[PDB]
Amino acid sequence: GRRATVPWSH
Amino acid sequence: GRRATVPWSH
Amino acid sequence: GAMGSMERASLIQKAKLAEQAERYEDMAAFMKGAVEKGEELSCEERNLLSVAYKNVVGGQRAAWRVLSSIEQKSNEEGSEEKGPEVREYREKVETELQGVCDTVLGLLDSHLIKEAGDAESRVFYLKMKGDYYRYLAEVATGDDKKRIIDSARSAYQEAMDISKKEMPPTNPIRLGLALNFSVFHYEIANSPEEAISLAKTTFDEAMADLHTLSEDSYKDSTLIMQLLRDNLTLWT
Amino acid sequence: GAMGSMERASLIQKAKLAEQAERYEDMAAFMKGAVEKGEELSCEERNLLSVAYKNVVGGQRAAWRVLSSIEQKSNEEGSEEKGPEVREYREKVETELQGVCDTVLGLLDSHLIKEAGDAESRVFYLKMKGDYYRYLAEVATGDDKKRIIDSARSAYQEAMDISKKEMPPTNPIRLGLALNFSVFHYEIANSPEEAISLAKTTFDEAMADLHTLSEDSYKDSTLIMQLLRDNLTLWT
Ligand SMILES: [Mg+2]
Ligand SMILES: [Mg+2]
Ligand SMILES: [Mg+2]
Ligand SMILES: [Mg+2]
Ligand SMILES: [Mg+2]
Ligand SMILES: [Mg+2]
Ligand SMILES: [Mg+2]
Ligand SMILES: [Mg+2]
Repeated sequence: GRRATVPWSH
Repeated sequence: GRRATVPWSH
Repeated sequence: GAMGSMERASLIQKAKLAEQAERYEDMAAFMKGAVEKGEELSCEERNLLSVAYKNVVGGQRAAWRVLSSIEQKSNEEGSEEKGPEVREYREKVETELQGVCDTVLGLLDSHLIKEAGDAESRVFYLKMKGDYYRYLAEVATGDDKKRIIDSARSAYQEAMDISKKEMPPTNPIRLGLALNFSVFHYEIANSPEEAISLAKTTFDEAMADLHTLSEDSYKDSTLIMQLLRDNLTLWT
Repeated sequence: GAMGSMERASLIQKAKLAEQAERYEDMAAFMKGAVEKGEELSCEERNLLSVAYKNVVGGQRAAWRVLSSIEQKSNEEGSEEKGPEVREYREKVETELQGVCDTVLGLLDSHLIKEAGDAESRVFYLKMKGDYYRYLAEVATGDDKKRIIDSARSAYQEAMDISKKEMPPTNPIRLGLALNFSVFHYEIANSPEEAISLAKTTFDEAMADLHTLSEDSYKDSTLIMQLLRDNLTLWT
């Protein structure tokens, strides 16, 4: 499992 | 299920 | 062409790297560069060309279907007018798709088909010609629609005639040609009975020839035979 | 710009259609056109911009990692020399990736950040600036590597300072900023302890504020909190 990052605010 | 078509020979 | 300065072997190597990286636009550009070197393509190289362009046009076709569905819903009674944007953007995707089809057809006409003398190469390229005219037919609505459909049919028919004379009924190229020409009959030519007949006859003749094959050839042929069966199950 | 003749509202409409069609390059081009109209972006429009470019650069980053892995294997003892092609193609993908990052950073600098006065917009854009410097840092190997890393850090830090002063600990923008800055610490800045501390403190402070939220806000916040927990589980 690759670590998580996000692009969205919600 | 969408009908099947192929691009490759093998 | 932008690939004119790169070695043929380097273009092939980079096409394989692009495939591994899931960079199918790059893959197709590399393979177009390789074709334009003017030499015939090996079996592996023909499959790189086909896989690359199929992935490119497959994304465009899926996008076109999404946009076409939205456009049709906007043209139902009770739908609010939203302006020209849906049509414009569907047309943009459509024009890009047609350009890719024209590029592939251009490579086949200049000069892959005319130099292809062995049955395996000639059938492969004629199947491709039928496929890319079929993709043009999926989006065609005007004065040339019938001629586009007939161009697909004629290419498929010549490929079928060669494949039946020169290849065993289990040959994977022959099987995939029949699969695709059957889909052409079903959903382009409005001939579902011809589509079903072709798929059934192709499956049954392949079944009878499986006993002649090695384990690895058997695996190749039965995989495509299962796709014929899948379509028959969907259609009956 | 090629989008200069299209209405702002039409660009936004087409960005949403492109998203539905999974045409993320088009989506990003439409949103760049909308930004270049010069007006501030609403919350929804900021998220369209972020989603579009993240999908574009995400494909490039995944491809770069595939090619970089192949290139490293070719540089092991016992690997056969295959020529310059792997390096050249990795460099091609890398240059395209850097160009997309520079495009996003350019939009932020001209002039999204300077006009963003509300905490939600300013934090959003500063997080984006940190993210796109972070993507540049992932591929950087030269004299500017340290300055690229510090540019990401500085943008994230300003966003963190604003978010802690002006937003509740459950705010989804604040949570996603912390998630990404924690990953920056772990894998860019070689500071796994800072990464773990940040993720844990962010999770715990959000947990304590969940009681203030509606059901729908609770769902938004707990989703990102689960990503913080997922990273902590991976890292401990
Ligand atoms: Mg040469
Ligand atoms: Mg048209
Ligand atoms: Mg020949
Ligand atoms: Mg023969
Ligand atoms: Mg206007
Ligand atoms: Mg470089
Ligand atoms: Mg303002
Ligand atoms: Mg506040």
